[PDB]
Amino acid sequence: ARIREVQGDITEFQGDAIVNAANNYLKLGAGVAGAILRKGGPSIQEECDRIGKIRVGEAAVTGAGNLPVRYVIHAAVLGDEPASLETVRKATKSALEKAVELGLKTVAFTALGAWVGGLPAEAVLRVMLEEIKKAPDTLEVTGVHGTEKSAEAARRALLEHHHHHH
Ligand SMILES: [Cl-]
Ligand code: NA
Ligand code: NA
Repeated sequence: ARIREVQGDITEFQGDAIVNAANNYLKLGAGVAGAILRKGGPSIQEECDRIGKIRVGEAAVTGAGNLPVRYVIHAAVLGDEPASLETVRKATKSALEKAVELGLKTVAFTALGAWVGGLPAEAVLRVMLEEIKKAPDTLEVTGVHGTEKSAEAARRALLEHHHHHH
């Protein structure tokens, strides 16, 4: 695709949809995911109840409640099975396919939060980048970080990718 790394509150992201690290149970929990449920409303989590449960590595889509976005894409990285880079690579790949299917234009990823979870951050970020760059250019993606520092670190990675890809 085409990604832009920034520091912000994804619940403030104006666009079509936001993407968040999830557990295949689709049960919204800690950190920013909670902000989502907080800003969005009971609609989000309840949509998940109805949807049911999925497979780690896959993603599911719900409304965004009050959020400025139309949808919330839930990439499953842990749950019935332990999380891992391939669990991230896959989950991330599905999240994108979801948006494509929905024919979306703008989508933001929560950055490295519930995406790491014990794994090497520098690694997660990279496998996550690569997948995003494989996504259709009809997609304008934004990597939103809580902290400006990580925002640069992503920019540093994003640059390393563009370098060895001529
Ligand atoms: Cl695995
Ligand atoms: Na979380
Ligand atoms: Na909304």
